[PDB]
Amino acid sequence: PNIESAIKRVRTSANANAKNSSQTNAMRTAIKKFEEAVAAGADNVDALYNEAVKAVDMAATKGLIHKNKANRDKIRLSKLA
Amino acid sequence: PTINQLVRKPRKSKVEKSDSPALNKGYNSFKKTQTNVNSPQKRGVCTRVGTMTPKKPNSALRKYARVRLSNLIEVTAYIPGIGHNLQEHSVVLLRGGRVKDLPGVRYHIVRGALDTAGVNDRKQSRSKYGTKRP
Amino acid sequence: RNQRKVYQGRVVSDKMDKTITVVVETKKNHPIYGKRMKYSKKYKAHDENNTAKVGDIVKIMETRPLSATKRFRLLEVVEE
Amino acid sequence: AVKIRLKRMGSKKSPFYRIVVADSRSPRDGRFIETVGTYNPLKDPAEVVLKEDLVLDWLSKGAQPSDTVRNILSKEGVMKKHHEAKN
Amino acid sequence: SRYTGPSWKVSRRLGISLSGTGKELARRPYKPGQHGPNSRGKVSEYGMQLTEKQKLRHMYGMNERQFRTLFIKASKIKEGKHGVNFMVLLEQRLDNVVYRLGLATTRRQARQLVNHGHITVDGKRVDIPSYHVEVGQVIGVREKSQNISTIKEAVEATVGRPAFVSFDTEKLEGSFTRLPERDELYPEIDEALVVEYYNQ
RNA sequence: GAGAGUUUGAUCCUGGCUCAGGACGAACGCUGGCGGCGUGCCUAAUACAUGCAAGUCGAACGCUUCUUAAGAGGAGUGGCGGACGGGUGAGUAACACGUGGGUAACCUACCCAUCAGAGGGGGAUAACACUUGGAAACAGGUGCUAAUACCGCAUAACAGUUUAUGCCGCAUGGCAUAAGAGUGAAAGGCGCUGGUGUCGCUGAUGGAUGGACCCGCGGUGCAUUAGCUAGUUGGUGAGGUAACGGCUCACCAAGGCCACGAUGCAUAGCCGACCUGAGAGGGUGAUCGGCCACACUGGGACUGAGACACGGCCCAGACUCCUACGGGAGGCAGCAGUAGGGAAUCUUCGGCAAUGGACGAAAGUCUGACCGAGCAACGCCGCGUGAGUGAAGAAGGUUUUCGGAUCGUAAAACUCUGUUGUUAGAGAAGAACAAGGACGUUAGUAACUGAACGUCCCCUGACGGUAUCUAACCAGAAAGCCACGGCUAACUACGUGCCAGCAGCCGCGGUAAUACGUAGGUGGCAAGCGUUGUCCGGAUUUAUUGGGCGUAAAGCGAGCGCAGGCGGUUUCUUAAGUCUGAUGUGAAAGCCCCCGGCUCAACCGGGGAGGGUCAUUGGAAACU
Ligand SMILES: [K+]
Ligand SMILES: [K+]
Ligand SMILES: [K+]
Ligand SMILES: [K+]
Ligand SMILES: [K+]
Ligand SMILES: [K+]
Ligand SMILES: [K+]
Ligand SMILES: [K+]
Ligand SMILES: [K+]
Ligand SMILES: [K+]
Ligand SMILES: [K+]
Ligand SMILES: [K+]
Ligand SMILES: [K+]
Ligand SMILES: [K+]
Ligand SMILES: [K+]
Ligand SMILES: [K+]
Ligand SMILES: [Mg+2]
Ligand SMILES: [Mg+2]
Ligand SMILES: [Mg+2]
Ligand SMILES: [Mg+2]
Ligand SMILES: [Mg+2]
Ligand SMILES: [Mg+2]
Ligand SMILES: [Mg+2]
Ligand SMILES: [Mg+2]
Ligand SMILES: [Mg+2]
Ligand SMILES: [Mg+2]
Ligand SMILES: [Mg+2]
Ligand SMILES: [Mg+2]
Ligand SMILES: [Mg+2]
Ligand SMILES: [Mg+2]
Repeated sequence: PNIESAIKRVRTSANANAKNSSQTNAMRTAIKKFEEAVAAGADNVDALYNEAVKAVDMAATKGLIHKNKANRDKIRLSKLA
Repeated sequence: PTINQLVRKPRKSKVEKSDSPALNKGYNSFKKTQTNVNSPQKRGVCTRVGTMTPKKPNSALRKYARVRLSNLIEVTAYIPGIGHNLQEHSVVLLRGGRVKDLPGVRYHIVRGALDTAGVNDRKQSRSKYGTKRP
Repeated sequence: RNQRKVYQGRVVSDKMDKTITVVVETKKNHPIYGKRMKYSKKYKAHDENNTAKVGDIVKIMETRPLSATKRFRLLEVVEE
Repeated sequence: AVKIRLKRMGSKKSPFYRIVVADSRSPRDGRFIETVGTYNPLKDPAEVVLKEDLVLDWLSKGAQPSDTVRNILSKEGVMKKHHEAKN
Repeated sequence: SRYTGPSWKVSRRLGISLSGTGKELARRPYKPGQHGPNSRGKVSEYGMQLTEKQKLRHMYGMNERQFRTLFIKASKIKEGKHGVNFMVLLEQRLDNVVYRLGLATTRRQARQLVNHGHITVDGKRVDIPSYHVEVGQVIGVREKSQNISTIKEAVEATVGRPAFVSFDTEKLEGSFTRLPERDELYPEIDEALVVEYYNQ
């Protein structure tokens, strides 16, 4: 980059991507754990359901996903439960 | 024709064509093709210089040059005025304009532009023939 | 409440389930000569239960895109 | 945000201005939402033509006059009307 | 550009006296040039129309471009005969107003006065000979200029003022009371031919 | 709503060709005084030296260098901006654009308004210090450090969702109320006096703004381009998106488009507008504005409210450049400028004073946007290059029928003017301001600073001593180009001899040329003139307005006929066409009409009108 602000944005955007990817993967793993528990017919399904909803809302916070996406996922998880 | 006939096949007009086609086409060296550019004049190099016989009604030795233009098209152009300094490999500028007498001359070599020297001793209509005011 | 465009037309294809093809059959003045020429626009309308058959006069109201080509919803079948 | 600002007009060395409501991102002489007045600085008492009611309505909607337009609206007394309307 | 060549030659080419004295025409009333004295063939209709157009524009000392634009304005006028309106505008031209008032003997002289700014309209300097003078506007000489022999001589010499002009000798101020009438204008000129000329 | 030349021995008709008009981002030839306003790579979306075109915030945070603890720096982190503004139009025949609708399938940082919250903790890491590698680009290691950086926990459901009611719509459904399950947030800075002002922070709603999607209709050529389509067409689910949707995927079907032109090929950014025309229309799509698309070529995503990002990142490729050969750096279609192409397009300039934009609480900093200035007669407009008197008419040129005619009142001479020019002087508006200094009124507080509003003082011009004004001097420095056989306004001499040459068409030139060259005159126009190029007109020469087909071009060799076009009389009805009213819209600028400002005009400003085979809605019923 030929501009100082451009270089600064390169660094900060890279860091933000690291953080965002980490947190989004965390949310996906929460959803994945709940879905697999539903498939397997486990006993902790309700605890995992609360965790999945909690993860999705916390992901909506921090702006990892849009609010509409968050509500769609909540509805999808609710249907699964 | 009936209105229904015209609706089914509308009127179509004749398409005109230029009297000076070589001026209408440019050339793109990279792509090695001809472009469609209307140019008032065009630069060319005299590939040949000489004189030609008019058509039957007239008799003279009309002075002409075979010129390859900057767009690689080769044409024949007339040399107006009395006496000239042109030779083959001389760089000239061409304008539109037919010569009734000559069979295949569609362009005129502008005098006073590039290697074409003005007409010696010209004193009336000096703009044409490209001579300075004495 | 704002209104969507509703058209009258004749069914010309019902070989697809949950859908019909309608034709509006308007006329337009030729720009140059002004004669009225027959002009056919056809729409793909979603049929709720494949009620309408071929060659039926029906009304269709514009809707949100229901498929790749669907943009209209059947309302009435006035002639069979 | 929405701006109330001067769109320049007239000729070289002889400026004129139209007080127009426009989005800040738009070009100065480019897209604008509406014209609400005019402003001719070349008059000894600078001449201002204003649609005071329209300007007040835009201010209520949340338009942000530029500095010069704010002075103009103050001189025309619109700003005091807007202040009282907020009350 | 402003024409400066001989005046008599132009007048006799047109076949009418531009100055109105007839002095140019009186002696040797031939078209200028060596072929003028000897008989010449009749002129075509285009030549006649061209001659009338030239008559007006040479009368008022205007160039073709300005003349053409003025004719178009006259056309825009809605009421009255088109050629008559065009001649009225030619009169309202500032140079002609000075000439009519008699502050200058000739239109060239009136034009030079306006160009050098010795004239003022409503007390304001105006250097534009082309300036359009409305009815009631007061054309006066600049105060500094009032004591110059040329304009004073012209005033005393000019004895006939058209009815539409009103002038005051001491103040040296004039104005058009009303638009000139057709007959008050030059009758020898036929405006219809000029109209058809520009119809082309 | 103008025509003219040309077929013949002559004529009428038909018919083509050519010319007289206007226009231009023009170029070229000759010539060239000034001013105002505008315009100036149309070609190579070709390659680019150099300089600049995106920074800002210390009142978010922790550091670090100096001035006698000051102010000024220096780099960090963090916030916002960088998605605007500027450039080009390559691609694109497409809901890209124009116009008119729809979204109950949508999103939206900054700006306003409402209602709530703003609690409690925690671990980091830059910077810094050393230190490894490297030629450089730059990467690492160790040990500290803060935040409005980051993460938890608490509380918030008004969000979303389900249910139950009530109301409503256009099918999916919408709105309001109630209940319910599960979960979700935050940050403090500056300043007055725990309270508090203000700027910030979080959640929800509404507004404005901006964006997104869908749809009717409109605008290129080629059929010597007729078949095209296989996620293609639809369905059922599932996933994905801000959102509907084959957007994607699995199954189920076999559908979808097309002579009302599919598909393919070629060309092209679209429009407001601009040129022409009597109009119908024809052409164009510069400058100005709107939309769209593109940023060395191709692909990709990241950050973000917003990009798949001109001056951001990753990869590939072509090219340029640096290497210590290990590896690196770059993208003017930003402003100037260079090279190249071309008939052909500008200064590597001044300023942020004005308008606008980013950041900031503000001063302020940044702004090649934008204001100006520079170059080009490139265009339009305006003014000159003097005015008055001045002879039966000077000299000289030209021409003579040798008398004389013409250049010509032209010159000379005399009398006047300074627009301009030269010289001196005097001299603007464009400036509103912000901040700051004073007060005063509102709302709020216990009170304050302070907020909003209000009134004074103070403060700033690149242009620039620029426009402009005044005064002195001088006709003195400032007119060319083309044309003169007819069309076409403009005529004679020589020289020339089918030569030299002219020419737009007819056609001129063979020894007496108004057609060639020169000369003298004359005509047109004028700081321009002419030539070429291209568009419209003339061209009724594609004829809807507005032509024809016996012999001039033109009736298929004839019939049978699908679709299509057209259709006898009449009652009733309908209202698609048709006519008419109202409403909404057809941006601004530009044409046109009124009215103003520049000494006039150009130009500028204000107010109108117009402009749709438009949408909604109300009427009429003759005709279709
Ligand atoms: K920064
Ligand atoms: K002939
Ligand atoms: K003819
Ligand atoms: K940003
Ligand atoms: K549309
Ligand atoms: K589906
Ligand atoms: K394009
Ligand atoms: K691309
Ligand atoms: K950028
Ligand atoms: K500024
Ligand atoms: K800078
Ligand atoms: K200011
Ligand atoms: K001729
Ligand atoms: K016809
Ligand atoms: K027959
Ligand atoms: K009807
Ligand atoms: Mg000639
Ligand atoms: Mg002022
Ligand atoms: Mg002029
Ligand atoms: Mg270009
Ligand atoms: Mg293109
Ligand atoms: Mg934070
Ligand atoms: Mg016509
Ligand atoms: Mg660049
Ligand atoms: Mg002067
Ligand atoms: Mg003639
Ligand atoms: Mg000759
Ligand atoms: Mg025609
Ligand atoms: Mg025959
Ligand atoms: Mg025949």
